[PDB]
Amino acid sequence: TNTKGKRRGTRYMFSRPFRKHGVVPLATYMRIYKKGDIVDIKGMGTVQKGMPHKCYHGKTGRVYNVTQHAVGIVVNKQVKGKILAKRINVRIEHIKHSKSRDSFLKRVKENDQKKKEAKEKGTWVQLKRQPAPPREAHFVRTNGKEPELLEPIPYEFMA
Amino acid sequence: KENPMRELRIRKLCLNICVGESGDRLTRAAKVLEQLTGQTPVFSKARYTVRSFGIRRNEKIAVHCTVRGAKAEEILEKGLKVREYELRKNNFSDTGNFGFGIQEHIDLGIKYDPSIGIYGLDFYVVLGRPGFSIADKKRRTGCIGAKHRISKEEAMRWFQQKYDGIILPG
Amino acid sequence: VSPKVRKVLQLLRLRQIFNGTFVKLNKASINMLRIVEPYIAWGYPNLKSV
Amino acid sequence: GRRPARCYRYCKNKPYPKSRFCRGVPDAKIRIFDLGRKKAKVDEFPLCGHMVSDEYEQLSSEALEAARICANKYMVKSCGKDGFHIRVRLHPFHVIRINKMLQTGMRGAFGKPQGTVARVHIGQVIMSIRTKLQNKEHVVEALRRAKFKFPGRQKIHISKKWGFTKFNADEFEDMVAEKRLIPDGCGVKYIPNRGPLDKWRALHS
Amino acid sequence: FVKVVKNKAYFKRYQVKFRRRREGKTDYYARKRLVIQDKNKYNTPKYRMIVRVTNRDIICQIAYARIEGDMIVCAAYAHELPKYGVKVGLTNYAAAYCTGLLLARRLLNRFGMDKIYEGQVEVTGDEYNVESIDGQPGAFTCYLDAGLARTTTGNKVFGALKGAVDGGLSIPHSTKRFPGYDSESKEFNAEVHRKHIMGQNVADYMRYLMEEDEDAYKKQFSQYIKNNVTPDMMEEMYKKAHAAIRENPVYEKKPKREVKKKRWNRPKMSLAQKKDRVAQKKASFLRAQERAA
RNA sequence: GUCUACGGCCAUACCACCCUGAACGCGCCCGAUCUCGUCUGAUCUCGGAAGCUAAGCAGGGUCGGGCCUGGUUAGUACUUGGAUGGGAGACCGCCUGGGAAUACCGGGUGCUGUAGGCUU
RNA sequence: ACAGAAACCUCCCGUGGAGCAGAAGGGCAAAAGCUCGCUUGAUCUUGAUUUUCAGUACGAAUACAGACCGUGAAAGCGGG
RNA sequence: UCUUGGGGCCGAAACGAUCUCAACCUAUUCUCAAACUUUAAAUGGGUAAGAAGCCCGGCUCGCUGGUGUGGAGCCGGGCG
Ligand SMILES: [Mg+2]
Ligand SMILES: [Mg+2]
Ligand SMILES: [Mg+2]
Ligand SMILES: [Mg+2]
Ligand SMILES: [Mg+2]
Ligand SMILES: [Mg+2]
Ligand SMILES: [Mg+2]
Ligand SMILES: [Mg+2]
Ligand SMILES: [Mg+2]
Ligand SMILES: [Mg+2]
Repeated sequence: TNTKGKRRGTRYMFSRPFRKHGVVPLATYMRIYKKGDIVDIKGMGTVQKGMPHKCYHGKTGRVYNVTQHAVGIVVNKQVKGKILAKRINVRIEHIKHSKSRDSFLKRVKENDQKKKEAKEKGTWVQLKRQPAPPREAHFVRTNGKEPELLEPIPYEFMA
Repeated sequence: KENPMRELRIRKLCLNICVGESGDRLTRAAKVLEQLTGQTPVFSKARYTVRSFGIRRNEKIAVHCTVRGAKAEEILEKGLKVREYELRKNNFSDTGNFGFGIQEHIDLGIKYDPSIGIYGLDFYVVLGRPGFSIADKKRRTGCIGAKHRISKEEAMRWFQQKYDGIILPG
Repeated sequence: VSPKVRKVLQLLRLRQIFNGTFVKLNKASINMLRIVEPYIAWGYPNLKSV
Repeated sequence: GRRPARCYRYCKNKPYPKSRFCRGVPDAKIRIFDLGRKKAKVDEFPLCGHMVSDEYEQLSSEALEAARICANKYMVKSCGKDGFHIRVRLHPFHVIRINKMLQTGMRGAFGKPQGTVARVHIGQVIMSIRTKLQNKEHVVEALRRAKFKFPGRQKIHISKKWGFTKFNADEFEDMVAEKRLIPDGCGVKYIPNRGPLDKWRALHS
Repeated sequence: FVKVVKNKAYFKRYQVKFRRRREGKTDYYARKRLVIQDKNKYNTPKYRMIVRVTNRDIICQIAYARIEGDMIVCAAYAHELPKYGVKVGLTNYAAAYCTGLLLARRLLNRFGMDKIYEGQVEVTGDEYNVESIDGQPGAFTCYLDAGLARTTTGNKVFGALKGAVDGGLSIPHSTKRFPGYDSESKEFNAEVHRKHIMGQNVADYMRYLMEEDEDAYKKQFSQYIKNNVTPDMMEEMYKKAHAAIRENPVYEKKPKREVKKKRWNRPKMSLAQKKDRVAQKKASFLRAQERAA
C-alpha cells in the first residue's frame, strides 16, 4: 500500500516552475480578498506555512474569513459518493482571484446597460447567449481560377 | 593624455606568516608582523585536518595582516630592497597583482630580539585604479568593467616605472 | 451502455431502440450527438419527412 | 546458459536501465559498435545502407554482437578491411530479469538481472554500413546475411543521405562547395548564416 | 584547459534576480515586511518614510505600496534647504533633521493637520512621541524604511526620523540609534543628540581644523568659507531653518518650460540598416581579398 | 530626449566585448574631529567638495551567446470514442473527434506607476 | 618563503553544481546556508480548521483570539 | 593542446628539438531513462453562467484608522 503522508505525490505539484524560483513577487501579498470572493487554490512550495493539502490544489472556492495572512475558503471536495463543503485555512500565497466569474460580471453590466438602453428606444435586443449556430449560405468566388487539383502522394520508404 | 582616474595605486599589501602550527611560535610571529606593520594581526585557523602537515581543523597555524595607504608603500620598499628590486615574470598574476617571499624578517630592518626568533613571510601587493571600490560597497555594487581592469603587462609595466625594478624571465 | 452515452441518450429522450426525435443543430447539440455516435443514426429530414 | 530469445522478444516491461536502483547487471555481449575504416573522411564513403526494423521488439545484446560479426566478416571478404565502415545503431540498455527456480514459488518473485536488450521500434535503423558506391551489392548482401541473427522482420534500405550524415546525397556536393558543410572527419559540420561575422571571414579566407 | 562555466547551458538555465535587486537598490526581504498590509485591513494604506542619503543629497519621501507601484504621498529633498537659509552641509546630520522636519510639516500641511499636531517646536534632542488628540483627526503614522543603510548609532536615517517625529509624525522608534546613546552605560544623553541636530560636531571640527592647520581648514571647508558660514552662527542658522520650515513648508513646483525637440543619444538601427551593414562588410572583405591577390 | 528616489511585472530587462554621454542628477572621489566599526576609515559610519567620466550607470552597436515570440517539424508523433477490421503474433490500417516537441528558418531585445529634476 | 596533489595569504570566475541533524522529494542566496549579539514563542489559555477518516480517536499540522514575553531602530517575526 | 602523462628520439641538456599515443579543452556525432527533464497533448478534475443578482440612500460598531478612512452588519428604495 501507500503511505498516508501529507505531501506524498507532490514532487511536481508544489515545485516552482522553471526559472521562476527565489523571491515571491510582492503583488502576491497586495491582492485584496473579501468575503464572498472566488479564488483558485494553487499550493506554492516556496512558502511552507498555510499550505493547502494536495487534494485542494487546482480547486476553486469561496472566501468566508480573512485573517492577517490567510483566508478561510469553502471549497467542495468529493469523497466517495458525497461532496463535502470543506473549510480550509490557506495563506494568501497559495490563492489567486478567479477569473471564472469576471466574464459573467462583464456580461451583467453589458446586459444591464443594453436592457436599459433598448428600453428607452422601444426596441428588443438579445441578452441571452446562444450556442454557435450552423453557418449560413454564402458564395465562394473562384476569380476565374480553377481549384488546385490534389492527389495522394506515392509511398516512399524514407527509412 | 591618460585620464587621471586611470592611474595605478596600491590597494593593499597583505603580509602572511603561515607558521604551520599553534602555540608559542605562532604568538611570536604575531609579534613580528606587529613590529613591521605597527598594527595587531589576526590569526587564521586550519580549514581541514591534514595528517601529513600535522594540523588539526580550527587550529591556529598562521597570522596575517593587511596594510594600506602610505604605510603599505613604506613596508613594500623594504621587501623590494631585499629582493634588489628584481622579480620574475611569473611573479605577476593575470589579474594585475604580484607578490614575493622573504626568508628572514630581520632583513627588513627589524632589530632582532632573543624572545622572538627569525621568521619568513609572504608579500602580496594588490594593485588597483580609482573606482575599484564599486565592487566592495553594499549599495549599488557593480563590476569595474573590462577596460578598467589591470593586466599582467600593465602591472609589470607599473612596477618597472615605480621602482626601476627588473623583470627576470621565466 | 456506458455512463456518458447513457446520460446523453436520456437527454435526447431516446430511451428505447428505434425511438426518434428532432434535434435543432448547434455547437452544444452537435457535440452531444458526437458522444452518442455509435448508438444513433441521424441526418437532415426534408419537408416530407416532417 | 541463457533462456531462449523467445522468452524476451516483446517489450512487455517499462525500460529498465542499469542505474543506481538496478545494480549488479552483467556486461553486455556487444562492446564495439563501430568497426572497419572508422577514420575515413565523409567523402570517401558516399553510399550508406541500413538494416531497419519492421517490428517493435527487443533485440538481445547477443544478437547484436552476432550480427555485427556476420555483417563485418562479409564486408572484409568482399570489400576489403578498409573499404567500409559499419555502425551498430542500437545499444542494449533495457535490462531483463530472471526469477530463478530450482522453493518459495511465486513468493518474492522479482527477478535478478540476467542480461540486456535493445528496444527497437518499427522503422528504426538497427545497423548501418557506409562504403563506396560500387559496393552497393556487397552492402545489401552483408545486411541480408545479418538479418538471420535477429528475430522478427527487417528491411534493407539504401539511404538517400550521403554517408552517415543527415544531408541528402543529391545536394551534398553543392553544400560543401558553397561552404554550408565543412568536413569534420566521419561527418560534416553545418555552417548557418548566423553568428559572428568573424567566422564567415575565417571560412572565406 | 578548463571547462567554460559560462557556456550555452549556463545561460539556458540562468534565472535573473529582480531588476531592483540586480541594481542593488532594493532589499526585498525587508520590503516585504515593510510594505505588506494585513489582509483583514484590506485597502488601509501602510505608509512608510523612505530616507535615502546620496553622496550630495538627502531624499525623504512618504509612500504606500500599490500593485502598480509605490504611490509617493509627500517628498522633501535636502537640496531644498537653501530656500530656508541652509546653504552648505546638505548631507550632514543637521541637514537630515531639517529634511525630516520639512517632510513632516509638508505632509501635515497637506492633510490640514499642521495646526492640530505641531510636534516639538522647541528642539530638545530627547525622546518624544506625538500622541493623538481625542476628537481630532488621528496622528499620521508611518514606519522608517532605511533601505540598505547600516542602522548603527548615529546613522543619518535616524536624523531624518527625529526631524519627522519632532514635526508631528507618529513613527515607532527608540533612542538607541540617535547620536548620544552610550553602548557602555546603555544611557541616552539628549544633550549630545541636540548638538548633532544643531551641527555642533561640524562646528567643533571647523574650530579644531582652524587651530590645527589653515590649509586643511580650507581643503575641508572651502564652500563653508565661500558661503560665509562660520562655526559661531551654525546653531542659529539651523534654528532659523526650523522656524522657516514650520512657517511655510509648502512646495511650489518648478514651472515647466517647453523646449526644442533635441535627441541626445542614438536610436536603434533598423533591420534594413543592420542587414545592409553586413552586406557592406562582406563586400569589403572579399574586395580586400581580391585586391591582395 | 533623459535622469534621480521608491516601485510593479521580473532576461524583449541577462552575459560578453566596443563606441558615445549636453545639463541636472547618480557616482567615482578627498579626509577621520565628531557618531560608528575595522588586523587595515578597504568595507561600514561620519565630515566634505580639489579633480574625473577612467569606471559604475544610461543610450547605441555585434551576419554575438542567451532570452521572448512566430514558421517548419506537421495534421506528423500521440490520443477520445467504433467494428464479427487485418495479422499466428508483434503490431498495423480505417472510421469519429482532439492534436504535440526538437533540429532547421525568421523577427524582436524591456514596458510602465507615483513623486522630483534637467533638457528654447 | 619554507609549501609539495593537499596548510595559509591575495585577486578573479562561480545559478547553488554547497549547506540546511537524518531517508528521499520539494524549498531556499543582502537566505532557509555561515558567523556573531541578545534570548527562552520549546511558556500560560478557550474554541475553529486540516490531514487519516466513519468525515470517530490519536498523532501531526494550519489560521486565529486572549495573556505574558523575546528580538529588532522599526515594520514585523516567534507560541519548537 | 601544455595544463599533465606513456612511448619514443637528438643529446653535454634544460619547457631545447622531434615526433607519437593518451588523458584534458572546444565544436560535432550514434544511442537512451519507472524512481531524468527545458517542452508538452488527448481523455480528465474544480469553478462560474443572476433576484441569495445588480444599483441607489441611510444607520450601528467596543473592530481598523491621517481622513465621515476601511471592513462588516443592519434598514429603506428602484430595477424581471
Ligand atoms: Mg566591456
Ligand atoms: Mg511486465
Ligand atoms: Mg534589515
Ligand atoms: Mg559633463
Ligand atoms: Mg576612503
Ligand atoms: Mg566612457
Ligand atoms: Mg542572437
Ligand atoms: Mg530602457
Ligand atoms: Mg539575514
Ligand atoms: Mg498571541
